[PDB]
Amino acid sequence: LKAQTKTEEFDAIKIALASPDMIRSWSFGEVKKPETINYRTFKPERDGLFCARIFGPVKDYECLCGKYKRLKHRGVICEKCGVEVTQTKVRRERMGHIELASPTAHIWFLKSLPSRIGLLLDMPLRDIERVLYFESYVVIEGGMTNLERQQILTEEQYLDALEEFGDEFDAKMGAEAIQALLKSMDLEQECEQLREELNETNSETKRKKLTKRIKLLEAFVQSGNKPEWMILTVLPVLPPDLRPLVPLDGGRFATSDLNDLYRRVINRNNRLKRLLDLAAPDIIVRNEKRMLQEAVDALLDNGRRGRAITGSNKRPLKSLADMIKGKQGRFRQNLLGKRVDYSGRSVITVGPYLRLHQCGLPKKMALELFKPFIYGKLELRGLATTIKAAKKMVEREEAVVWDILDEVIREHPVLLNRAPTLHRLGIQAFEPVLIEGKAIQLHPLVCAAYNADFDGDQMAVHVPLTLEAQLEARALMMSTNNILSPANGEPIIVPSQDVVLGLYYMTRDCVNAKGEGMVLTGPKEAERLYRSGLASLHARVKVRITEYEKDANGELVAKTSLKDTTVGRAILWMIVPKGLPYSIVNQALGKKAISKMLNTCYRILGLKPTVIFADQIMYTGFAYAARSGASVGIDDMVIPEKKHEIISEAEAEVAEIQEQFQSGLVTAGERYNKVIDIWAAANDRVSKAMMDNLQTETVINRDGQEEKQVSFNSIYMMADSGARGSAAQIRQLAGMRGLMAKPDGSIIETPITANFREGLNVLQYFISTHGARKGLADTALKTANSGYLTRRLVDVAQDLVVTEDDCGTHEGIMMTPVIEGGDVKEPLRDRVLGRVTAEDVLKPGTADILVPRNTLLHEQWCDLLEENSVDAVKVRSVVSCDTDFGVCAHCYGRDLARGHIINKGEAIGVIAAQSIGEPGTQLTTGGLPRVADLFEARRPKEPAILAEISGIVSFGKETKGKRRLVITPVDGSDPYEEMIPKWRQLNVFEGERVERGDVISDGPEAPHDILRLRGVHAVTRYIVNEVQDVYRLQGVKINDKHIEVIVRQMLRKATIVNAGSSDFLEGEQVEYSRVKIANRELEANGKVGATYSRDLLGITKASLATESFISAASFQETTRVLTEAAVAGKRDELRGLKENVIVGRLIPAGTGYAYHQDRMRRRAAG
Amino acid sequence: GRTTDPVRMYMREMGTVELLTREGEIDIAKRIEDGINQVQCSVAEYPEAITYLLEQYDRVEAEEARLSDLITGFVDDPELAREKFAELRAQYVVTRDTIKATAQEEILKLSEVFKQFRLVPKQFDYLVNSMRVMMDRVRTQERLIMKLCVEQCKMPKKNFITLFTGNETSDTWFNAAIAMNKPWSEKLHDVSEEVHRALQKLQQIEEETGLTIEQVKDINRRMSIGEAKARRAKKEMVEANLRLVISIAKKYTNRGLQFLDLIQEGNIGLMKAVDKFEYRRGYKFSTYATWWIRQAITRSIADQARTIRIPVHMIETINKLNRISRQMLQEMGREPTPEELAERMLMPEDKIRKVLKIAKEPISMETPIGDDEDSHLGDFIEDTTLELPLDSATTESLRAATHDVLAGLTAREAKVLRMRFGIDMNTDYTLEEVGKQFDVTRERIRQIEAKALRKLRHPSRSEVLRSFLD
Ligand SMILES: [Mg+2]
Ligand SMILES: [Zn+2]
Ligand SMILES: [Zn+2]
Repeated sequence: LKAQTKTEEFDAIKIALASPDMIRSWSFGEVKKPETINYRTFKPERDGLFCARIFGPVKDYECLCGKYKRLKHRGVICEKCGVEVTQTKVRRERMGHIELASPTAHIWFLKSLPSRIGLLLDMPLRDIERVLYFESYVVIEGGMTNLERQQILTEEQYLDALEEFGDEFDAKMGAEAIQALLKSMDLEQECEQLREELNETNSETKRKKLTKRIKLLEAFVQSGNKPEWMILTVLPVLPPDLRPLVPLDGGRFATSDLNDLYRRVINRNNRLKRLLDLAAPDIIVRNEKRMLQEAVDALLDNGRRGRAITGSNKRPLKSLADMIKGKQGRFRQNLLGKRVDYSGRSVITVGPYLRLHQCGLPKKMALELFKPFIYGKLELRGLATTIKAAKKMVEREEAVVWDILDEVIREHPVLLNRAPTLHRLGIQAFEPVLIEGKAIQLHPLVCAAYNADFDGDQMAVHVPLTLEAQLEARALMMSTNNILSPANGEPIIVPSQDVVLGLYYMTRDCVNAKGEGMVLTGPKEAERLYRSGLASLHARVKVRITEYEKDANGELVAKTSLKDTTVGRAILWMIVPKGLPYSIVNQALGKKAISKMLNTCYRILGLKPTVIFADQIMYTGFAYAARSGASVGIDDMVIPEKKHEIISEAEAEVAEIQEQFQSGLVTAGERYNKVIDIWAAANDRVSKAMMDNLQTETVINRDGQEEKQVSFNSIYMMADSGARGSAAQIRQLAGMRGLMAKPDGSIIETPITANFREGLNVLQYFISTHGARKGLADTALKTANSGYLTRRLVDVAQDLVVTEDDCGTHEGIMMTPVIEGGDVKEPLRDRVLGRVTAEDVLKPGTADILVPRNTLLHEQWCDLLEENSVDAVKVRSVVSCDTDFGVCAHCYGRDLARGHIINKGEAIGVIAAQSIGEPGTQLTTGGLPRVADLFEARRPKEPAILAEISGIVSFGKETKGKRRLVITPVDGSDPYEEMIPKWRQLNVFEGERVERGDVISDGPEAPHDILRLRGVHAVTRYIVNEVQDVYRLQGVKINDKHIEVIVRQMLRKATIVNAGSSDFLEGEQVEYSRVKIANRELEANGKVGATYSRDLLGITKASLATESFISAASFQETTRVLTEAAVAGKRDELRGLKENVIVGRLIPAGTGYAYHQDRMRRRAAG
Repeated sequence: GRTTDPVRMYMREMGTVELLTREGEIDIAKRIEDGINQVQCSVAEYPEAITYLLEQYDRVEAEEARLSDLITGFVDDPELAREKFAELRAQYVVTRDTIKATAQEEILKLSEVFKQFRLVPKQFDYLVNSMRVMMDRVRTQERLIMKLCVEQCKMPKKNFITLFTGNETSDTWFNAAIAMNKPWSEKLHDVSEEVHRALQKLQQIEEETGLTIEQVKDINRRMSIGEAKARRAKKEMVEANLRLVISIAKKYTNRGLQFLDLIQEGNIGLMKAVDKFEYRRGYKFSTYATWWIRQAITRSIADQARTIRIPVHMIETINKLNRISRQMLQEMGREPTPEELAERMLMPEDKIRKVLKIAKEPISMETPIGDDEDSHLGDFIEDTTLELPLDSATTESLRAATHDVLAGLTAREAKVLRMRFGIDMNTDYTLEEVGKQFDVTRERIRQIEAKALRKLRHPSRSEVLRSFLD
């Protein structure tokens, strides 16, 4: 078969240096003139930056001169002025060139930090630049006389040496010099010689640089790049429409800055050719060559020399490098964003009538958005003759079009998105419901996922177009299909505020109320008792209920009974579906309980019942909260009667200690601590006064004189239910508020005695103001820090995707309850839930396997483990996965919005990064910066040091700035000796044995140490436990999984120790390496297999290494990446997410995982 | 040492050169005269340089050229030219027949008359080029004959130059020197077919050019030396005078061209000034060079300093328009009306507006607009040349509609209507063409077409198409 020549669907991409002949291959003509357009007739001046002949026709299928105007003549080259008449679009495509007079350095390869021309020649940068500027002479191929090959000479020196040796010696200067150097260079010979020199001399200094350079050279040879190409003989010109002259209003013109630059280049070039033909003196033509160099540099990348300025405008002109780089840090237009058709946005409102699967979409918006569908559906049914008439109709908004819109809307989902998109739930698919209004209506239960208030936040709509997009939106991005946070299995659909105040008010009980003590047949006549005004919503009552238990085999058992409950609970029970026990609704129904109701319902009945359940819960919560008549008055906030007395006594203490400071019994600072302590104690007392009084003070009589229960006061119910408010804010309302602190952080010893229910005076308010402003500032800052962090995270993860099914390794980490210092800061059940078992586990007695090797532990399995006393389970993790270049689903876990095991092909790196990132706004060394420090693996300020090796140790030498520690292993050799500065107080016992990784001092320790001296499981455990300490201290739920995948990405690279295939000390992929030593253990060499050492790379560091260069050019410094890749002739195969996002094809994950896989196997095959 | 910023590595590099004394200028200029006159005389000593000029004047009076393309004039009109050329031809026709010892005295005078002619620079260049190219022709045979002996047949060059000098044509060296019984002598036989045959163009040189291989070297060698002296001296002068160029170019700074560009153009101007200067007129070289440098600078600025190139007169016009503004601005109290300076200017006066427009430089497309954000002017320029999809769909539908409707008419009427217009076909066809195709011709078609239109005119047919016209 003939493979192909012309257009196919391409794979990979290649980048390298460009030959002059190559640059010519692209060029369809040489632009010889600085002229742009004719100045009256605006036609392009022929062979100029804007040209019809070289580039293309000005208007569609029309010759410039005007002779051939017909769409027939096409491949015709006009005789008058040759222009092939073709679409004007080809003026957006065709390149050009300029043949420079003198050679020119390409500023990218001269000024890139590791100067390419420089280190290829082993020639220092400043020397090379000194040569290019004609500031000195440099030797080339010196032969055998007096002189080194790379040696530089001055005027007089060159003269003398020339007088001595006429021939068999050579020296040039300028660009031609460097080009001659590069051309003369033989890489292979240098290779041989350097291998030898590497071998002969033993010094670290010598062979380090030696090996680095030889590797560099041989890489450059293998590239296919010849050094000469770093010096430009020919300069390509960019297509005109990519740097347009296009006219504006007022007859004014506007053009790209590349025109000024290209113009300058052409000018000085032609003038140089002229100066050559005029036989000018050296001092002139040299100046001209230099100026040409500067012009070219300014064109390519401006700012590495002089930063030339555009005509009449101070602001420096944008060069091609600046064209590529973009702005806003690193953003390549697939990054910062891209404008998109079929979209819209507006202010959002509530819409409680909605089912959770839908959203209100404004009429006009739907019309405009679905306009093309409407056009097609209108003439398909034949209501409109032609598409034109269809437009006329929808523009007239004729009566018949609304029905057609209702047709095209029905099964067609739409995507809704909010401004701060963090986790994947930031975008959710809904079924559109036509609404009269300009506002978008969004289901209340979703408001938590978007973090969307109703205070004027806006949402954007996007219309999924292709069939695949509709089905993706419906089966993936659909609201009902994500009920659970991907971070943790807990429901994100949890009722928010009004609803929970409703369910809370519903099931609650007062002491005495209408219908107290009576009995009812069932929930029906309970509700009937309530709605008729006979019985009160909350009263202690026995009613018969019928509950169910699915506890049979897949089967629902029925049981009936007389339960002691209230009227409200009885009414509410009507909603609860099937197999749930009445136990769940018989409580007070707080936010937590009202959430666990949903959770249990989902882990029992399945998805659909849970969906409709949540819906009904919302409806009833709203309705009954509305009926309840909850409100807030000024008298709802109750101040303690004892407040003033507490204030007075605590105010007596301060005058006590003040008297002592006057008499000098106590020091000023000690005094300060004392007074601050008494005032703090005061605040605690007032708070714990107002809390008792607010909470229990309802004193009410049933048939006797008195009884007291939890208060029915509004603000209390609100704070208690979890609807809104909290003990702190309520404390600020009634009790006194806090003690403030100056910006310094020195806490003021005269606290705010007054509260918000009372007035604050001038000073108090002024002092509160700082707290406010710093609050807004800090929060608004932590948003940015969160974003930056997530960014680093997806950058370090991204392409990690579930790929294989099961690697099948027994490997994994030991999962224990966290058990910190007190009782159980987090159980075992949460840590092991949804995680696969590495191996079978035991009862206290054995040959009884409860959980059999690798099995997803769901709620039932975890409860079965809980029945038994088992404290310990070994669990497979993403960090331990044997699979290379990805994670097997069997290792990951089940976690998702769905309880089933993770699908094959879902991209986990991204969702992990997101899951870690989203809560980051809620985090307060400790803190979010501590989190960053952890993920960056930064060695702390005052780190500890761990024993290098086990065995008895002792102290040696003296006081040089380090008092040396000598370790003595039992069997093995002693010589390990570390230099410990003695000015730091030690721990380690001079007479005792210390295990490797023991405490030889105090303070935090760098995870590099934990990785080396303790090992991979130990280091991953340290990272996960510390970061989880940070999050969990703030009340943030994040599964260990995501952190573990980030960790896996951190340790991706490692350094080799032994040899037999590749180089000694190289940092490299443990995927590559392990797949190589697994392959080397058999066949090949019988075993030559090398030993490596696992390395720890920070997230920002590990992100640096990416196979794909297109990917790297996105988030890294673009200018460097492009060069560094171009010299190696690096070939990007795509294969990742970011790269395929940039190039604009299907993501090698998700739905596209079926595509890229089917193509991946076709590649490197028959 | 080097701050870069090439203005500096220039400023310092030229600043080494010392300023010329008033006498040094005349020394150098005298050197110039020496060199040039050497090449001129070397031109006068070439026979072909004469004969060519003669043939060219034979072509001039034959109307195959013009008197301006040969001479710039002599020292000193067509009659005078005719008689001067007559004089030249006379000295040539004497010197030619006198070749029979005494002839030299005339061959000298033959040069003199030939020197009376001031040649067009182009012609002179053609002559010089002819000479040096002829010397390429000599060097070809010299090196051929040398390599065929030394490199191929193994003969030492030391013995190779012995019978060479003074002859290098006749058979004295080739045929009489191979019998010498030297180690290299008998080896000369293998190549003898190649050396003797390429010796044809050699001796031929002494026929066309009219000089033995001896003289052909000496003359244009002397020429080469002269040119060398010339260029050497002139270069020296310019290198000495660069400071003037700089000092002048400092005036033209902000006109829209870079500093070094200015001083380079001015440098070129100084070079031209050296080339055209004559010290015999007593005019100081400084004030003479000034005009030239200023000329190159201004001319170049006018030409290349804009994105949109404008003619010189237009530029000057704009400038005058500026002057009028400057005077009348505070004079009129606000500014003169757009038509005010119009009458002040000589031309039609509405031109102001037109001119006033085209004068404006295009705004950088990268000009930032509000928020300081990535919003830049060029981001908001919308493509108006794109056709909207809303219309594209209708362009696609119109084809289906007119296709169905064209399925309506008789197969021949359909063909005639599809032919009279470009429907599904290349171009479109003249009605005569349609006639010659259909074999039923002329008025006939025009009738059928009409009735065809008539069939699609009244609605059953018309309801589908009428919906298209908006
Ligand atoms: Mg808000
Ligand atoms: Zn044409
Ligand atoms: Zn695995």
